[PDB]
Amino acid sequence: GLFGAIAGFIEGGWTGMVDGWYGYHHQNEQGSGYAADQKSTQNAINGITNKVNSVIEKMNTQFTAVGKEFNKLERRMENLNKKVDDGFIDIWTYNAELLVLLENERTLDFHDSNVKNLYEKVKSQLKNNAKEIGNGCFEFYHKCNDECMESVKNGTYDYPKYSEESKLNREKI
Amino acid sequence: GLFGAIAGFIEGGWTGMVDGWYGYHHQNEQGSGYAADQKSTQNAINGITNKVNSVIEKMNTQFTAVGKEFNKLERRMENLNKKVDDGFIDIWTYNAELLVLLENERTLDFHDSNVKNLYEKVKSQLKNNAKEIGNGCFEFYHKCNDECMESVKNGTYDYPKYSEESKLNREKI
Amino acid sequence: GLFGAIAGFIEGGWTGMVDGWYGYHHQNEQGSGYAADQKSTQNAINGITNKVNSVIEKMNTQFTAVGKEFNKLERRMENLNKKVDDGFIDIWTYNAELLVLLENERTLDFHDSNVKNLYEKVKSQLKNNAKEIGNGCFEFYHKCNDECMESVKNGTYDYPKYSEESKLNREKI
Amino acid sequence: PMDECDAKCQTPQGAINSSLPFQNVHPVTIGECPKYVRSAKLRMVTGLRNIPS
Amino acid sequence: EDTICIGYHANNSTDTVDTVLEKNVTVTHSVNLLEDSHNGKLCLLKGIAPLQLGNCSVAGWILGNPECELLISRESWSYIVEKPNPENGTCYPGHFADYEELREQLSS
Ligand SMILES: *[C@@H]1O[C@H](CO)[C@@H](O[C@@H]2O[C@H](CO)[C@@H](O)[C@H](O)[C@H]2NC(C)=O)[C@H](O)[C@H]1NC(C)=O
Ligand SMILES: *[C@@H]1O[C@H](CO)[C@@H](O)[C@H](O)[C@H]1NC(C)=O
Ligand SMILES: *[C@@H]1O[C@H](CO)[C@@H](O)[C@H](O)[C@H]1NC(C)=O
Ligand SMILES: *[C@@H]1O[C@H](CO)[C@@H](O)[C@H](O)[C@H]1NC(C)=O
Ligand SMILES: *[C@@H]1O[C@H](CO)[C@@H](O)[C@H](O)[C@H]1NC(C)=O
Ligand SMILES: *[C@@H]1O[C@H](CO)[C@@H](O)[C@H](O)[C@H]1NC(C)=O
Ligand SMILES: *[C@@H]1O[C@H](CO)[C@@H](O)[C@H](O)[C@H]1NC(C)=O
Repeated sequence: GLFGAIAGFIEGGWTGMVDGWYGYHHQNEQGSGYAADQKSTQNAINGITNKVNSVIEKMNTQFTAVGKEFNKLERRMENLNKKVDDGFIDIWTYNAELLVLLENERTLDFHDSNVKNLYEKVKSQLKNNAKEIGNGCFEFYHKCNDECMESVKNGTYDYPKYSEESKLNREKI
Repeated sequence: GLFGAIAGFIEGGWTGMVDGWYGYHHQNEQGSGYAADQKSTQNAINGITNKVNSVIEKMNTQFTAVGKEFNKLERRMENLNKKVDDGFIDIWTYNAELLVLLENERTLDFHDSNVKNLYEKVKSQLKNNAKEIGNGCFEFYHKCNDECMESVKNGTYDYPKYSEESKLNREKI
Repeated sequence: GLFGAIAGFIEGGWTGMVDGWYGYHHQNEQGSGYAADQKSTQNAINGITNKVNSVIEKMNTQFTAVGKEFNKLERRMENLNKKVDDGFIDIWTYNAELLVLLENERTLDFHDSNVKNLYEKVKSQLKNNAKEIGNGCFEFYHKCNDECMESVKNGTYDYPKYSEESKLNREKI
Repeated sequence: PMDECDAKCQTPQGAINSSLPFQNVHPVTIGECPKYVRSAKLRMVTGLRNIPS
Repeated sequence: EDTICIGYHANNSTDTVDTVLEKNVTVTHSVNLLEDSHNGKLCLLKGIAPLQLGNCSVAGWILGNPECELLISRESWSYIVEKPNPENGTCYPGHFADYEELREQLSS
């Protein structure tokens, strides 16, 4: 909930579903159930693929030989090569550690962003036809079947379908 | 559309206008047209100026001489100086490559942010007086001339100007 | 106002309050006053604590001895050790400078984010019962005492408390 | 080949524009120079995405 | 009836980057940080000329090999120019110790 959801207006996650990292939970007379949003989920996971390829690949690992050794009349070169190597070691260490911290933060923000985007997509169809409730959910002043669910998933509603039923069932409130 | 617009609720860009990276498209009886938002656009581009100055300048390039050479009884120093230089080369390479990736991402997010901000600024004047439509646009329950356009650009509307016309032309809907 | 508030819909800050970085300003018949949001403020400041610990600590500072010296038949090693050290110096310099710039940007965005989140939390209780006004503030179609203030601070309102008073005092508008 | 032309940094494969921070071109340099990488390209965005329809 | 819309820029451009979340990503405007190009010349620093050996070694340069132009007028210069495989080493051969060190001292 950097951008307002996760520990934001939403409090916690759900273990009911495993097929995909995102989805919806549908609730109607036929029953309840969880169902995953493979479109945006797969796009995001492709982003993570390109990330981790774009972290691993950016090294070039030579056919390397690290070690050396010296006598005790080479102490210039000993304390040098120690300073040299410790310098390099620390720089890779520092940069990579910061990179793990930052990249994981930007990953959290990427996820938070995607769910926030989707939350507005859910909103954009059903603006006056159905209301914000509580947190995490919208209530319909009309009714919705599994076709209405799967339609609302893929970015389709037919706004004038239940515009009037919401226009009437609002008006007691 | 990290934050919800570009490949978000907006699908694509427009080639009609070239004077500035952002703007509006006005539509009224006198005609249509595109018109750029030089205020926020110029502020952002000043940000990019300070960025690129704050990337280029942060180097210090010495009056340098790179190369060396050695005989074959100096192989300690040869494999050293190779390891040394390759180490440095790879570190600049890695850090700079990550920096291009990250900075371009943060630039995309900077742009996305600015248009989202402006979208809420457009919303903030015309909240109940005119409605969200589709994506990218608002429809007026009243009428608007070029003065109304340029006024709404610079952060001015006079809310009670057409509050009543929207109060009536809403009510058939 | 990356995300829309600070130099966004809000123009500037306030010197009236000092106890915490965030808060509210309450206005009712008993009077006016400023009051700080120690919950989210303390959570954020804990985040800054973990940040700065996670910047300082990530170094390892050896029991170090920097300097060396050479005769004039060691100029390989002199120009080396100069190149070596200047390389390291510049790399720490570059990475750290970029890190200050980026981290301060992400700090600004962290703050901007938190206030935006809180702005939606204020909205979420009082949606139709009280209106957006101007910028920075909401006006009530009903009345609110200090108990109502402190309740609205900690995430509590009782929505049907003044739902009807807003339902009537709206309707002249 | 050798020429009367002027520069601020130099390498065997050619004389170099010292305007920009980096090359990937050849490590050895003399003067007020870029810095080397082993890479194909580096291009920051100024503008942003391009989609007509 | 009337409408207001947002707007932003696109163009005919097809220049591209790599990015964290997508590759070959097209934009309108770009900037190349890199100088991937060399003029294929030996220019000179600042107005200060370099030294040239042509065919000579540094041995043939410093010592006074007659086929190497001594060029005492060359009092200072920008940088040294050799080939990799210098033709004119020493006409009477001999070991030349600390070639490395002398070159490094005569870096500048
Ligand atoms: C550098 O070495 C080349 C060897 O390739 C020399 O080339 C000769 O040039 C003369 C004319 O100047 C010709 O008569 C020879 O036939 C060339 N030989 C070859 C093998 O090309 C060149 O002269 C040398 N330059 C200097 C300044 O010493
Ligand atoms: C969207 O879902 C509806 C039913 O829910 C279906 O008829 C339609 O073909 C779907 N469209 C796409 C593009 O998947
Ligand atoms: C804003 O635009 C209106 C007309 O559209 C103009 O009269 C007014 O002077 C403008 N204000 C500023 C501050 O530019
Ligand atoms: C919230 O505030 C109300 C009064 O404003 C108080 O009665 C209640 O105990 C508070 N709750 C918490 C959890 O602090
Ligand atoms: C050097 O590069 C800068 C920036 O790309 C350019 O303005 C200038 O014309 C270039 N000069 C030469 C000689 O390449
Ligand atoms: C794109 O437009 C620019 C500016 O008009 C022009 O320089 C370029 O050649 C154009 N490219 C193509 C492929 O049309
Ligand atoms: C960019 O990469 C994607 C990877 O699938 C590919 O579909 C697309 O054709 C590529 N475009 C160009 C111009 O290389």
